[PDB]
Amino acid sequence: ITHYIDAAQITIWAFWLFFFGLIIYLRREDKREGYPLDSDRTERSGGRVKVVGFPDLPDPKTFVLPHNGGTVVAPRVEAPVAVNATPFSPAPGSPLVPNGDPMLSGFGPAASPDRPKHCDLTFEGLPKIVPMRVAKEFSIAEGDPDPRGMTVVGLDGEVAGTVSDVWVDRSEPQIRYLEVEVAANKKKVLLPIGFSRFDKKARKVKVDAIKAAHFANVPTLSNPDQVTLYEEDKVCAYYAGGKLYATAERAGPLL
Amino acid sequence: PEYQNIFTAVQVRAPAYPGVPLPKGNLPRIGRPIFSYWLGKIGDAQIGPIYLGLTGTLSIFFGLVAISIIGFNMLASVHWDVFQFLKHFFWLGLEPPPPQYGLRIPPLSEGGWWLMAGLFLTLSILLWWVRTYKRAEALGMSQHLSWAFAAAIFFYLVLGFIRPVMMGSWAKAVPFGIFPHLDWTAAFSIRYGNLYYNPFHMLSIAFLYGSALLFAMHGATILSVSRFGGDREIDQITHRGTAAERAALFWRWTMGFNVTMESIHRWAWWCAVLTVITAGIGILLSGTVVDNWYLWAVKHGMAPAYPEVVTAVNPYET
Amino acid sequence: AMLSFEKKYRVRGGTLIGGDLFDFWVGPFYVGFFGVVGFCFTLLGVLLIVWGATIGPTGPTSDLQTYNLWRISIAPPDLSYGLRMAPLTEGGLWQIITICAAGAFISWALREVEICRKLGIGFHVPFAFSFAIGAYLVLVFVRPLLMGAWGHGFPYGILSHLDWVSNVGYQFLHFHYNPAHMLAISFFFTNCLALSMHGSLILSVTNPQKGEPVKTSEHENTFFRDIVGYSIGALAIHRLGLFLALSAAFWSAVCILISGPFWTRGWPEWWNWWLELPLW
Amino acid sequence: CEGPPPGTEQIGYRGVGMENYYNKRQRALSIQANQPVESLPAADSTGPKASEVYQNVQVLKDLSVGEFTRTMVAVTTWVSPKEGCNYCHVPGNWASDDIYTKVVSRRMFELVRAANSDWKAHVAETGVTCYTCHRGNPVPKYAWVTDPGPKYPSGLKPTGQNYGSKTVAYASLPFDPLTPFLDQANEIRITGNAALAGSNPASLKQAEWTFGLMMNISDSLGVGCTFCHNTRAFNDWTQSTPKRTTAWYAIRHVRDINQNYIWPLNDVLPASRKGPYGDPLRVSCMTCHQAVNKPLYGAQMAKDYPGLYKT
Amino acid sequence: TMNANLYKIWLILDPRRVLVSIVAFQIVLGLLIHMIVLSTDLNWLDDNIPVSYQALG
Amino acid sequence: TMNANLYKIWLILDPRRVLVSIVAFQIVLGLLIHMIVLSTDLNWLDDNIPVSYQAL
Amino acid sequence: TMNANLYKIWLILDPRRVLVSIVAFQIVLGLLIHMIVLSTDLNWLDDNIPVSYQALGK
Amino acid sequence: NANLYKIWLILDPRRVLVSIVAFQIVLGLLIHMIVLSTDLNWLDDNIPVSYQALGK
Ligand SMILES: CCCCCCCCCCCCCCCCCC(=O)OC[C@H](COP(=O)([O-])OCC(O)COP(=O)([O-])OC[C@@H](COC(=O)CCCCCCCCCCCCCCCCC)OC(=O)CCCCCCCCCCCCCCCCC)OC(=O)CCCCCCCCCCCCCCCCC
Ligand code: BCL
Ligand code: BCL
Ligand SMILES: CC[C@H]1c2cc3[nH]c4c(c3C)C(=O)[C@H](C(=O)OC)c4c3nc(cc4[nH]c(cc(n2)[C@@H]1C)c(C(C)=O)c4C)[C@@H](C)[C@@H]3CCC(=O)OC/C=C(/C)CCC[C@H](C)CCC[C@H](C)CCCC(C)C
Ligand SMILES: CC[C@H]1c2cc3[nH]c4c(c3C)C(=O)[C@H](C(=O)OC)c4c3nc(cc4[nH]c(cc(n2)[C@@H]1C)c(C(C)=O)c4C)[C@@H](C)[C@@H]3CCC(=O)OC/C=C(\C)CCC[C@H](C)CCC[C@H](C)CCCC(C)C
Ligand SMILES: COC(C)(C)C/C=C/C(C)=C/C=C/C(C)=C/C=C/C(C)=C/C=C\C=C(C)\C=C\C=C(C)\C=C\C=C(C)\C=C\CC(C)(C)OC
Ligand SMILES: [Ca+2]
Ligand SMILES: [Ca+2]
Ligand SMILES: [Ca+2]
Ligand SMILES: [Ca+2]
Ligand SMILES: [Ca+2]
Ligand SMILES: [Fe+3]
Repeated sequence: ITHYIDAAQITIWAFWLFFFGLIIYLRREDKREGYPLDSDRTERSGGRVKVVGFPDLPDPKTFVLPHNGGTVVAPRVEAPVAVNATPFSPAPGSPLVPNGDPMLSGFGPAASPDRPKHCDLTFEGLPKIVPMRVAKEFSIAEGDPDPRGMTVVGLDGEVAGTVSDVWVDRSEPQIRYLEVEVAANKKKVLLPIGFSRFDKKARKVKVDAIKAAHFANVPTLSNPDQVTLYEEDKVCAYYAGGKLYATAERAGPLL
Repeated sequence: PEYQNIFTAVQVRAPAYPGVPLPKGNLPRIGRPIFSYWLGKIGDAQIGPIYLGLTGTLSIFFGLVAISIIGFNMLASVHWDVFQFLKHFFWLGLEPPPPQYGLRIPPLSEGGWWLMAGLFLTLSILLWWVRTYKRAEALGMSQHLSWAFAAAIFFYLVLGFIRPVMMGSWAKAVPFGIFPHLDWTAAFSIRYGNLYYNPFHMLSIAFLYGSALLFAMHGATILSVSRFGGDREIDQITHRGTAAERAALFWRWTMGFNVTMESIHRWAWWCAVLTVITAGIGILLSGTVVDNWYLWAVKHGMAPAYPEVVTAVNPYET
Repeated sequence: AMLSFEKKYRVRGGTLIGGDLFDFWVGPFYVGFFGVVGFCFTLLGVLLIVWGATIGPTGPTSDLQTYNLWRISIAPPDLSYGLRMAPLTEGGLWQIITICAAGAFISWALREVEICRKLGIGFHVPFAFSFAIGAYLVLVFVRPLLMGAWGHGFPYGILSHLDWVSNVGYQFLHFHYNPAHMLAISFFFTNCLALSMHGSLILSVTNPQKGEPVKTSEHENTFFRDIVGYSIGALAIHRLGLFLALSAAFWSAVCILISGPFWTRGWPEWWNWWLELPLW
Repeated sequence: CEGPPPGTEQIGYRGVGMENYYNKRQRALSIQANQPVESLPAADSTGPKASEVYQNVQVLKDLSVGEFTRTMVAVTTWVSPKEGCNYCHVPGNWASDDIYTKVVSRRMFELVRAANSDWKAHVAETGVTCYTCHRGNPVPKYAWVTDPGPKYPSGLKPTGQNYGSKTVAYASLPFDPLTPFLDQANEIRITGNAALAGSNPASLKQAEWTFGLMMNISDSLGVGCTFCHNTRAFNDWTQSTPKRTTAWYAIRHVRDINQNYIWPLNDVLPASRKGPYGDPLRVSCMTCHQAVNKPLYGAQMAKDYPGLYKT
Repeated sequence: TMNANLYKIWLILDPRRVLVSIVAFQIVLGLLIHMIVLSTDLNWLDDNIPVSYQALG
Repeated sequence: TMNANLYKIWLILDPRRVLVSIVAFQIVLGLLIHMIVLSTDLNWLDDNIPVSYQAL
Repeated sequence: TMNANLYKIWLILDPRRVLVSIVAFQIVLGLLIHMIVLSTDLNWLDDNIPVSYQALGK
Repeated sequence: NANLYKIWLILDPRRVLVSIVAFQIVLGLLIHMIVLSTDLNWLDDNIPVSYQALGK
């Protein structure tokens, strides 16, 4: 006989039911960081009103860290952290302007969270990211230049210093930072590989992010032979601030 | 200018990693690892070692038999003439049994080799599935890969096994060959009245496109924050860094919402898996439930209508 | 509203055009100059699509006008109009919507560039999005231009554009044999495998078996070395995924760009250069 | 590789994508390669009929002697210009049928007359001459025989496919669709007429044979599928072009030519005119069309020869 | 003629891997040989011996 | 004609890898040869010798 | 006419890497040449010489 | 030229040998395959006799 309902139509409707359930599942997972939202509705409600949208936040999950590193929970209540900036306009949706010298403000592309003050570890439990002085089993791959001894230049072509060592990932072998002995103050600062272009024939490392004189203020390591997560983010964020702050033209606009 | 983190400019080397130790009962790994400088320009320079126990050994044996049965028949189909085998390679194939044999085991001379290649590739794949499960178990990892692999195996099984059995004939399965399996794809759509109007075909396309959309988005996002260590997603997930924060804000500011460093991989996981889930269902319903997808789409009110600017007299009516 | 960590990133400047004039957010969305411009192109295009649905192909009173979501179709002009502008009711509406879409798409990408400048992040995402835009522009601009009529563009209809794809494909008898098309599909398929592999591995090491700690980079490398004897690496897997997705888009554009402008016969017959080589 | 711009033609409604593309330079050289031989001057149509002047005229009975002679001159240029009259005639005896080419040619006259008079649903008023197929060659360049395909070892049955074959326009589809469909009359339709399964036993392998035939048809006329189909519904006559109706009759026309005109000549044709299976060189779409949508780009040759029509 | 020091082969090839590879090889060979013969005149399942059971219905 | 110092080849080529490769090559070669012969007139399985076993 | 110092070739090329390559090449060339010959009139398997063994059973 | 021997001061003797050996084998295979594709084919030319005919 004939029927309007058929199995293809039944099954496709069943898929939509599954799919929309999946979307709500995924949107719940998406809210394990950064939520509840910082709004002006939560300010005026005296905190009574938490902005979370739909769906609401999931029940917290736990991450068990190896080597007795502790437990991470998600979502989590995070203490508000002051913003080192003042609004360009008091109207909602206005940007803010960094206080003081922008490079040193910790705001905008110079900003970063406060990551943990411990070192990422290898499976065996050693500090993962270390200089080649310490991980003596590492070498430069034949065919490529040794960055040690290369000259570090800033965005304006001025000599910022010399590469004094190379910091490698012991878990998954690669250069993560160059160690730069800064000419101006003889301090040794990290330089992320993400901000480094090699000019191999010149044996020069070019850093477009900052000027030569900006190298004096790269955040410094508490311990010269290892790097904490906290210090990794502070280092990378300082170079990144230069992308917007290091010269006047970088503010924009084009027209 | 800036470093884009596409190629590794300066590779470093260390003695090869033998791998995380596995529990008792796993076999020792085999192979002496080597380094490729050129693989090391785009990714990891180490090749090897590899694990190979009974599951993978049985899998590879089934798989080599299956692949050789295919190639042998291809070479036989140009009468052992190796030059004509190279000339015609993309056209050659191993053809399913004729429809007259139904689901019975067909003769060696006319379809038996296809059924054997199909049986042993299928067993080879099923054993490879177990391999993906066991390698995660030995490392203490969850089974996300084997779940996604099962979804691909489902689609594979529907194409060559489930649907042909449902339809009562190995002749409705897929031939083994490059261009021959493209013929099968086009002929399947023709026979079943235009696969574009199969709604699970439409969904499967949405998810295949979405996989490229999502990996372009995610791939590009991570490289742009790799300057902040964003490629190290384990510690960005447990200890959110400015990499994970800047990534979410790029997307939040672009399109109004965002996910997390962990949950993008869930979006990615489901998008890819649903590509082959919907594909299996679409093929599973073709011939078994719906014989003409266009007329099925007409029936449910979906097919567009156009002004008539061409038309043809049906000579079967006259 | 803002993410609980967002306020410290909402910095002034980094615009390409506009400066202080449009430098503000609207809820989560950043606007800026290309936000304003893109919004106008988008709302116009969407409203003109709905107007085309309202009047249909032959007027709102005909039986062909429909708001059925699968059946709504706004079509390009007849090929006889060449590279000229057709009347609004004879495909010109499609032509204006196309320009809105291109303007909407390009404005979206440039807005993304301004966002990257604010966040001090790389420009990979707008660069990658440019490949999708390029493919759209190959479809509605370059390929129609090389063949001499905007009417070679595809219609804007959820199912009607599949009819366009179908009939354009079968103009070449057996479109599956397009070499750039085969290559592009290989990239589309390989991308999907790679995406499922990547998603699975990250979820499986951060969500290990009960009682297990979070797994390590060493687990990730070991895991695929154990299965396939090779691990590309956690950075390189993101390199690979971007390469596969962009390659799929690029060869898509190539495969349709050569279908008409650079090849007019069946696609299987293209392979006769191989068959006719003096080796066999 | 080809260079833009191509020639283009719109076939269907705007945006449906039914469009034809061709290379302008190849079209110009094809037009040069499909020139029609200029028709002979008209002859006096008076005097006695050929039926009463000559001794063994069985087909061209009602032509005047002038129109009959004119026809013999024409067929010589169309079929055997290098050899001349004696390609079909015993020297010194025009009436004798004791040479195989004359016996064949007599049936060819009936073939053409049947085509020009009875198959206008196909050949319209344009019609065909000997030249349409022969092109100045006794043996048509684009005749065909059943194709045995590549050699197999004795313990493996040939598949009839999965091979690079020009006959299906270099697809790996079943590479001999001519024998089952343009000689024999196997069913070409496979698309179902109901949405839901239950009443269509056609098979995927039948779809591949049909698809292979359509490559050959398309390739023989130099067109894409959209010349005759809207490919969102290949089976739907209401969305097809009138060329599909024409193609339907042409398939039956081709079947009539091979079964009733060519095949009965097999025993009198020399072995050189036969394929490995003993079958005679015979007729497909390519034989007349020769990669043009109309033979000779639609040149009207038959109309200047009254002897090329029935009664 | 077997060699008296043949046992020293297990000083060369790993006994466990040999065992694993033989088991794997023989499972494949067993399935492969059964299937080849089923695709020939020797087939014992569809030979209607001792009877055809599809005809009793 | 063989050399008296031919045993020194095991100072050059690893005995372990050579043995594994030999049995792998011989097993694959033997499968291949059985395949070739079955696909020819020499087929001993489908030759109906001593009898055809497919009864009506 | 070979050179007296030709043995010095094993000072330049690794004898081990050379021996494995020759074995692999010779195996493949042997397989390749056998197949080419089988594809021609020279076929010694399907030539029904001395007799055709399938006729014996059909 | 008298100083041509210095070419081995510029180009690695070991890779050049390997490249020459690799190139010559492929070329030899290529040329045989080309000639066997033409009228010059000496294998399927039924010369001195057709052996398949000998078996019919
Ligand atoms: C013929 C078939 C041939 C197949 C051949 C295959 C060959 C292999 C054969 C062997 C197979 C063995 C299978 C596994 C064995 C045991 C594995 C194991 O370790 O188990 C313990 C395992 C681990 O325990 P655990 O403590 O959770 O550990 C998790 C980790 O800590 C870490 O976990 P986590 O934190 O990552 O979370 C896990 C994850 C869980 O995800 C998975 O693990 C499974 C993923 C799915 C795979 C299958 C695809 C499903 C396709 C559905 C679409 C079909 C269309 C029709 C729709 C019908 C549904 C209505 O969480 C989610 O993703 C949540 C998903 C929510 C589902 C969607 C949400 C909406 C549901 C409906 C909403 C309400 C509807 C109305 C709403 C109204 C308002 C809108 O137990 C689980 O809880 C996970 C279950 C997964 C295993 C079984 C399912 C996957 C494997 C089979 C897939 C087969 C695909 C074929 C589909 C065919 C077409 C339909
Ligand atoms: C009509 C064509 C002829 C024929 C013509 C030839 C000719 C001509 C030759 C062969 C040779 C060989 N043939 Mg044949 N061959 C025929 C039919 C067959 C059939 C078959 C099922 O019908 C088989 C399985 C074989 C098999 C073989 C191999 C034994 C050998 C090549 C091995 C190789 O490449 O080593 C490569 C591996 C290495 C170089 C590594 C080092 C060698 C090791 C140390 C020794 C291995 C065993 C050795 C090959 C023994 C050869 C002994 C006899 C002379 C056969 N022939 C038919 C009847 N065959 C070749 C041969 O005899 O070579 C000496 C050869 O020149
Ligand atoms: C007209 C058709 C002729 C014919 C015409 C020719 C001609 C002409 C030539 C060959 C050449 C070759 N032919 Mg032929 N050939 C025919 C039939 C055959 C058949 C066959 C199954 O019918 C086979 C297998 C071969 C095989 C071969 C090789 C022996 C040789 C290519 C070696 C090479 O590439 O070295 C490349 C590798 C290297 C240079 C590496 C360095 C040295 C190596 C390590 C030592 C190799 C030893 C060498 C092969 C010894 C053989 C010399 C003999 C005089 C044959 N010929 C027919 C009968 N053939 C070539 C030749 O004789 O070369 C001297 C050549 O120029
Ligand atoms: C989300 C859907 C997508 C998807 C998912 C998917 N596929 C998967 C997985 C997942 C999650 C796996 O875990 C699995 C895998 O292991 O990937 C790393 C797999 C896989 N997907 C594969 C392919 C694949 N996936 C495809 C598609 C897709 N996969 C999707 C689009 C396709 C397409 C597009 O058609 C292909 C071709 C394989 C790479 C792998 C399954 C491998 C497998 O089953 O292997 C056993 C089979 C064999 C034939 C083994 C043969 C052995 C080889 C010939 C090696 C020979 C070795 C020998 C020792 C050499 C000795 C010689 C000496 C001389 C040295
Ligand atoms: C290049 C590899 C792949 C890719 C990557 C890519 N796409 C991207 C990005 C990247 C990197 C973004 O950053 C960007 C984004 O922000 O995503 C969330 C985007 C995006 N890719 C999108 C879509 C998408 N990408 C696709 C494909 C692909 N994108 C690739 C295969 C497709 C396919 C295959 O069809 C679509 C559907 C959007 C989600 C988003 C861009 C959003 C945007 O530009 O918003 C402004 C425009 C509107 C809101 C609508 C404009 C309306 C028009 C004015 C009128 C409509 C005209 C239209 C032509 C009609 C079409 C009708 C019918 C066809 C149904
Ligand atoms: C001579 O060659 C040598 C030996 C040198 C090696 C060379 C090999 C080569 C070149 C091989 C080339 C292979 C190629 C090009 C293969 C291409 C394959 C493609 C594109 C395949 C695509 C799709 C195929 C599919 C989807 C097939 C699916 C089939 C299935 C699932 C069949 C299952 C059958 C089963 C489970 C049978 C069971 C038997 C039962 C139990 C029913 O018995 C009664
Ligand atoms: Ca086929
Ligand atoms: Ca029995
Ligand atoms: Ca026997
Ligand atoms: Ca013999
Ligand atoms: Ca010869
Ligand atoms: Fe990732």
